[PDB]
Amino acid sequence: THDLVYHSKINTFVWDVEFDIVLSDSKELNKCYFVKCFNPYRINGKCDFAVSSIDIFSEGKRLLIENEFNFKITKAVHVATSKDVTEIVLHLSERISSPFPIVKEVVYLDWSHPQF
Amino acid sequence: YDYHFEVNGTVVRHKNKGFGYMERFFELKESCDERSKLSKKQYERFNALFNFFEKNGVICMAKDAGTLNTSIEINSLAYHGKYDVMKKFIEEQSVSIEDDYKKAFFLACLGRWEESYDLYSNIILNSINGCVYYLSQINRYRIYQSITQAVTQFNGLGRHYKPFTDEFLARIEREMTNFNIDDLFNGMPFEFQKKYKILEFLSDNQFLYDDTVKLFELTNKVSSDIVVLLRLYDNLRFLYENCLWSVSFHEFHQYIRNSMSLLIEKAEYERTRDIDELGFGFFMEYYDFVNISRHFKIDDIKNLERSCSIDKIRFGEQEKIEEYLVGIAEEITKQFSANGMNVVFYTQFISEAKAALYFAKYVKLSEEGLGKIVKALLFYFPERDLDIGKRYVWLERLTKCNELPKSIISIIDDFLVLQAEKHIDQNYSEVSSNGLYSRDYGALIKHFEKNFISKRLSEITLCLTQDKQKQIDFLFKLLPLLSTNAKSHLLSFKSVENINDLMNGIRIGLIDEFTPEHEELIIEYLETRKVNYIDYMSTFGIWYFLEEINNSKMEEFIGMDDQYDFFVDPENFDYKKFIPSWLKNYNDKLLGKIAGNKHMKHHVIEVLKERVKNSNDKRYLEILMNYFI
Amino acid sequence: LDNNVVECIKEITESSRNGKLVFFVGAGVSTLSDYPQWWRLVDKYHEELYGSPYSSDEYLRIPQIFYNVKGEMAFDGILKDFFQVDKPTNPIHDKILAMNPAHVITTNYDNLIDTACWKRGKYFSVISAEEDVANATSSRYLLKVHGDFRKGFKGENVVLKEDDYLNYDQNYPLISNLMKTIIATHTIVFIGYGLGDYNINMLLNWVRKLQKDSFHKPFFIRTDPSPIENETLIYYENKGLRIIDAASLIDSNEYDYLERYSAVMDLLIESQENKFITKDDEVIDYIYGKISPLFALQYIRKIDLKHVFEYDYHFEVNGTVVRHKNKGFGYMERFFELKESCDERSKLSKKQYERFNALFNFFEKNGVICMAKDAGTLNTSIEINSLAYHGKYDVMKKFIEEQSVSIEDDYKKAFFLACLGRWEESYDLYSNIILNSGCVYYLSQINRYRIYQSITQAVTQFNGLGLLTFGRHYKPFTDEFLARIEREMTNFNIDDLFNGMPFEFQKKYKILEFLSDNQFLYDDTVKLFELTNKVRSEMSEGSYSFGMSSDIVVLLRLYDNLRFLYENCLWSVSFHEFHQYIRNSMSLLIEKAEYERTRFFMEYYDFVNISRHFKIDDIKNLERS
Repeated sequence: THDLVYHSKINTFVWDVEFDIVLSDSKELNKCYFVKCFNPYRINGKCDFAVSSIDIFSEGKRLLIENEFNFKITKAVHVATSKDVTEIVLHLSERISSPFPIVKEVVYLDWSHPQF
Repeated sequence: YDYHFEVNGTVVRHKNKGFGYMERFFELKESCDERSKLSKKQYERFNALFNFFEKNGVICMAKDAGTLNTSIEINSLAYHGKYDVMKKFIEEQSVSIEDDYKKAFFLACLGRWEESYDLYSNIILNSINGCVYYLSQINRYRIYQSITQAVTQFNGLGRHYKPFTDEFLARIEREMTNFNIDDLFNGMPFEFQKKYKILEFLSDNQFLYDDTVKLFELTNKVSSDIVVLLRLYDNLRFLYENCLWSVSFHEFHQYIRNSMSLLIEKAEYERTRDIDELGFGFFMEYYDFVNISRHFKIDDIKNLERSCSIDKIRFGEQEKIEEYLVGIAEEITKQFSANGMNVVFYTQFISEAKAALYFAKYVKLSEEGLGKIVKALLFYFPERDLDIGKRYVWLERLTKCNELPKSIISIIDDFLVLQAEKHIDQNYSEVSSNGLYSRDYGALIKHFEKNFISKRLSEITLCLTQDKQKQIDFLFKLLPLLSTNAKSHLLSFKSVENINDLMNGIRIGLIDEFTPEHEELIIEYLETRKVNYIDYMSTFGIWYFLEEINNSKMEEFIGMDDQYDFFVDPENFDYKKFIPSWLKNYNDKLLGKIAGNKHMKHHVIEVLKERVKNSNDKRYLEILMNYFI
Repeated sequence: LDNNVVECIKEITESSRNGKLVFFVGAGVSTLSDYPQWWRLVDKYHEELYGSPYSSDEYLRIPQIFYNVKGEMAFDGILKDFFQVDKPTNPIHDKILAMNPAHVITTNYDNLIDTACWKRGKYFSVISAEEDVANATSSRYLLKVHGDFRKGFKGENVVLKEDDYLNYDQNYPLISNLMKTIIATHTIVFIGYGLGDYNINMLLNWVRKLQKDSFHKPFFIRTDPSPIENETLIYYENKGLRIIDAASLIDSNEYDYLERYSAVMDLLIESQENKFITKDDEVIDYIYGKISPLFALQYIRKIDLKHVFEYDYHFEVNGTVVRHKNKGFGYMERFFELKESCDERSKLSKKQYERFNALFNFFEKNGVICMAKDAGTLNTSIEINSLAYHGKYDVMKKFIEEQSVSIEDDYKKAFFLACLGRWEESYDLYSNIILNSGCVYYLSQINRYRIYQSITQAVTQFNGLGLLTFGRHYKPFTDEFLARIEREMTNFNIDDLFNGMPFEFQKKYKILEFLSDNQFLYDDTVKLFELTNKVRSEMSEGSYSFGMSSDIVVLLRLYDNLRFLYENCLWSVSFHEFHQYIRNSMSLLIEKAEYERTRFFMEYYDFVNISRHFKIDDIKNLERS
């Protein structure tokens, strides 16, 4: 946990790890991660409430979430050091109490906005 | 060291105990009567001296200094990015060996490093004052270093490119084997080492250590700024007008970065100190814009933007900056619309083009120049450097000083139709590093027009069938741009049967108004969750609080999700269950609506105050300060 | 190869690195470029003198007879029609040039070496006539001892006939004197000669007249098809020659002279980067040769150690070494392997064991631990062993009152006098140290120039603003002292102080060159600006990193400077730029500590740094932020 970074603008953790997870439909995914984009100035519609948009990437290609994405992490693996970090992932997820506590990378779209 | 020559052009007696020849020269210059006293040879020598001193910006002594005008003016095609003119100059036949030195520099600046090395070798052959010979040796060593580093980087890096043939690499490795740049100056004729001592620093590994250490004066908190800026201009003019390739090296780029960043930070510090004391400085011009574009990375510009208020920095010579940006756009088009891609040139040029188009946010651009820049950015900027999201960010930055005209809206519409055409293929998927996709361009168009209907996308939609699914779920995110007929045709390809389809429709913008059947579906899901009690709950609560739902039969499910109970009825919520991190997930609209509720406002104000006092969190502080939630 | 051959290679390459290598190029190198040999000219002279076609003396006598009989005009005509040709330059010419010789002496009257120098980009003052010696435009000579045809293809411009060789000393006194001086003052390698050449034996005869050991033995690249006989080798090596035989090194055909020359030349060139390190004793010897001069200095900045080893390694401020540009043997890795393994220490020689112990002490006291891959939990407490740093004013006064037992005591006393404001006494003591002193001499020169600058600035302030500031015009320095120090320092140039030094100092103490200017602060300044930008960007986005802090380098480099400048008693501690550097480093550290507090603690050293290097406004800015 030496490259683990806590981003506090949106209370998440940037960690270079992959997740093997199972949803509520028994579907299995391997070597998947998440990328969060903090967009406070995004041009929202009437029904958008989140300040961040999250994209799930498995095997280097993103997923189109058509079903409910309620999922449980079965095995989290740190890429740099192949040591299993699943227990730390669940600990942080229980502590953080935010959607997708651990994220591969956080993109900040505030400073590059014309309204910044 | 007989005199100091200051960056403003004033001379000061420093260390000569003999005659004041500089003062006498200036006295001769000011008044013509004593000029006739000189001999004819002395008269023409004085004329040459006067031309040299006025060309180098040396006016008079400090004691006689008056209204001193210090305007930077670099006579270099390489500095101004006149790539077409540089190519024309290289195409021409070089009359002199000094034209060959300029040609070799221009070849280096255009990425043609093999030709530049060959020309420098030829100049070294034909050059034995011997000042071009020494400069050619310096620049050939520099270009050999550049070639070596580029070969290393290309071996390290998205497609394997071989710009330099291995025979050329071996030839230059053998030619420059055991070549000592340090021994170069000492091996020159003893007259050269006397007349051209000032050139010896060009053989050093580092030559900007002094200028960098004097940058600490900009970090003092107790003019230095003018001295630093004029010193930077002096270095730039010397390295570019004299066609020295070390101007492209990381040391010089880092020096320019450090000096400009510290100057802007210092100006910001003076502005804030004055505001603190006076209760209500750096004025950027064409040369500063070009320096930042050429030498700053995007991360460096982002550090500048977060550290200081660049919007409080007014920009001058905006017609010159617009010409620079239009030239950058034209070169982007030439490099990528055609097959003119030079990989060596591309590596150095793409960073400057990116930085220039990023910094163009602060520049007012004419409609035609904005059209050129926007078209080049949207269509001819390579996707390996600027993906769909990054290119959208760059484009949207251009609306800060130029509210979207009709021509730019048409260009973005052309881009959207091209993206839709790319979605004929089922395999094609947009790759974005920012999470921003083609939907964001249409969102921007509708933001700046509110009534724009794109005819070509409507035509594409009306031609759509059920087979090419990719086009339907692409154009669904672009629904506001379509016409009524196109909207009706598209809406037939999706169903809202179950609650998951409803969530998909809201997320992709399929439906923006909640019908009673959607409310019934939401209630069905809520009843199922309540029954199975012994992710969408917060979303439904937020929708009810945002007046997106007026069903009023939701209070049955209070007590399962804390956020849902908080949003459905703020008055009856117990705020020991409130999690402050919730406020970090809401956007501007939701936070503002929470602030204006007249309920739960004081509870969340106390929560934000506790978070600010306990943790000194900048996000919580700015949330509490902006919306006063 | 053979051990003595490897020693010859080492000597030649060391001389090439030092710029003291001179190449003596003979007719063999020109012959490989197909330049007409002299036996054809003698054949033509015999054809004109007699019916149809020699001894060693005949090669000179037959042209002499042709001259004396047929005329200088006929001799001129034959020379012109034989030697007016264009021939390419050998790869051997380029190899000789790539060896970077200080001078190229040659008996060749062709311009093949000239053409090679012009093509490769080397500027040599071509001295082929007597008048060229005084008119040479540089200190690097292409000395054609037998003339050439630059003026014209005339027999008077060259040494060809018998009479030319008999009257050579009379006709070429300046050229012969210059050649012998270059031989005496440089390392000479003979290439293109047959070990029986007239010039070789004349030079060996002159060498006989010299003192027993007053000269260095010239090297002789022998490229004859057959290996040298042992008796011939002993005879010529006892005459002052060190022979490297091309035939012994590699096997080739009798007429294949190009490969014989190229074997030795490429073996010399490829050995330029080679350090010839195989055993642990060689590793210890090389590292000791690099490090032992630094034993004079109390402390060495770890960022300076990359210059000691010529960028072979990165020496990080945490004490870890990393491969940077060392394509040869890893001597630092081997040294650390010897350090960790006690058994392999005993394998070292008797001298090498003590050398390794000295190296171990130097590296341990300088905080150099291991390589990056073997790094464990690295924690180095900062301790600056200086009385001046700790403000021990009474102790420095008592130490000054004591009698000096060495010149290092005098150097420390001069620094302490500078730190106590006794700048006149400090300047006088630095002058005395300069008289009696070359590390201490150079450092005293730097510190005396710095203290003279301090005196000048203080006098300017006292005369201009001291009277107003103090209410009384203070005169700490008498006009006599000011005039004397101005006279001593009027022509002193700090920039050329390092250059005007023995070459052994400029090589052993390359890292001390940075103390002449603010170049010694350049790397730390650049790193500080970079890390300041990085840290402030991290705080702006609100991210917290778990693990090693990003500012630790800023701290470590900081204490790398204070320890270096104070323990080595350098007046640069008083520099305004150094104070700004320390102030910025400490300000960044305190800002980062405050940022992580609400998510480093102030010690004695941090308190002293803030007190010494911060103005009150800087402290107030920190208190505000």
